[PDB]
Amino acid sequence: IPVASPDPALVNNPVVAATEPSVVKIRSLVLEGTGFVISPDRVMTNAHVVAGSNNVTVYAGDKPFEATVVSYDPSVDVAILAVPHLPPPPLVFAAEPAKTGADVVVLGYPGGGNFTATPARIREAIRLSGPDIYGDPEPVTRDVYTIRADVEQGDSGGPLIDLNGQVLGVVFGAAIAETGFVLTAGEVAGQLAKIGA
Amino acid sequence: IPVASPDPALVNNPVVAATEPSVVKIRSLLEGTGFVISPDRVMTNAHVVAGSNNVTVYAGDKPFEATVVSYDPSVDVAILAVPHLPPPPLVFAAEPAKTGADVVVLGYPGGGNFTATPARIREAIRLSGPDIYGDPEPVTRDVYTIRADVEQGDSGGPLIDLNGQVLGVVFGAAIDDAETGFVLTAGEVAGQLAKIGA
Repeated sequence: IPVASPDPALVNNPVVAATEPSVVKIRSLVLEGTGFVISPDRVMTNAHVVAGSNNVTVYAGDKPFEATVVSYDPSVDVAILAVPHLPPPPLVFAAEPAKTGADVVVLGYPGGGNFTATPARIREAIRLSGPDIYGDPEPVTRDVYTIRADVEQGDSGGPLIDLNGQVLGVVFGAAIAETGFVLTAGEVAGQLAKIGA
Repeated sequence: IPVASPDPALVNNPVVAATEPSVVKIRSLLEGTGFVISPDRVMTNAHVVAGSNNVTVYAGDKPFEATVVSYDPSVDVAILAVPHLPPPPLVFAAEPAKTGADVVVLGYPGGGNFTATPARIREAIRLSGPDIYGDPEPVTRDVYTIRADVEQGDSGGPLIDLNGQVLGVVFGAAIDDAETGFVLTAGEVAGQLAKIGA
């Protein structure tokens, strides 16, 4: 779905500074990604960043914190880390769906470098379906937002936020088109239940 | 693309009887199908056997201990080593299959008995998905789409042509389109194996 290009000024939106401390860098095994605080001392990230690792570090404002995988399943895109002594507060998920054309922001760590807010716009909420690959862990079907944005693998596990600073979903991929894929809040809810989070 | 319904008579084609001994049931600690590609070597679906330390291959309705010897999370097929496995290798077809061609899926639906599932080639296509971050599997694959009553138990099984040669490896089904299977082409399989030095 064609939407207007994202608003470049979003990088300087006050929501970015307000949300930034709760968006953290993840280093595993070396696999790199983004996560965010979802409750005190608990970080959500992409399962593929931490899969099978007993050696995960979370970085919040340039300082390392030991992390332990506490909720994980190969059939699920998201994972939860326990992070003792993690100062930043949790982010809160938005109750209702984002709307077509809405200004939104991807927050994360492109290239494993510094924090960057990536301006974005909601294209559409869709049912993303693939072929049933026999025995393949990945879900066959996911509720996602397609967003107009130039996302990068370093943003994986990072939140898509609305302008209120609430979390609309989790970045997990990109079209093979200036189009990112984001798990919806409802999709995340269902996945969390699966892993006992 | 739409093709005629598969020929039910294919179940009775002698080439099924001739190739059957070389098509094996796989149990791993998941169930699937495999086939002999060289003496004591069985090709199957990577997902049936991924990370598994306990794999049994059944050939004469007789169990054989198997081990995953070629595997990578980025590759859809795996090779099993199976000491003292009697049946001979199936041979891969040198030529691609055409639209409308009579073909047969050989495998073990539901982890039960050997069944030949009549099939027909729809098309050779590129199967593409989104770039799922951190997912090691191929974003694109050369496959045949086929018309057939496939089932997850068939995974890792050969799609054979009327010469009893292997066109590809059964690896999935369509969710929206009924009676539609996906089969990794011979070239796709060779290419993936080469990537991991197998």
